[PDB]
Amino acid sequence: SLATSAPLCCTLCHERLEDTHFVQCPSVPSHKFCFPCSRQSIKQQGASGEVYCPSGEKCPLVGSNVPWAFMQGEIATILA
Amino acid sequence: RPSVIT
Ligand SMILES: [Zn+2]
Ligand SMILES: [Zn+2]
Ligand SMILES: [Zn+2]
Repeated sequence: SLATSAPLCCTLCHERLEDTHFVQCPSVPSHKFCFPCSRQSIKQQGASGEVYCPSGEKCPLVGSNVPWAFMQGEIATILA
Repeated sequence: RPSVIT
């Protein structure tokens, strides 16, 4: 077993999130967001039509040149 | 992509 992995921290609020369900930016390993911070990003970005990386840096989908966006099902899980 | 939710 394991008591805990090495510490990993929310990019925006600095809270520990290793070994939890959190949002991992596909193309930037250090971009990690807890669900509370992600909820804020979804609400603030939602009016544009798409929700991109909560860092605001429009990080790409891996292998592509366009920013990755949340899926509807992920928004549902995060807002639950 | 896989889900962004870990
Ligand atoms: Zn062990
Ligand atoms: Zn956070
Ligand atoms: Zn990112």
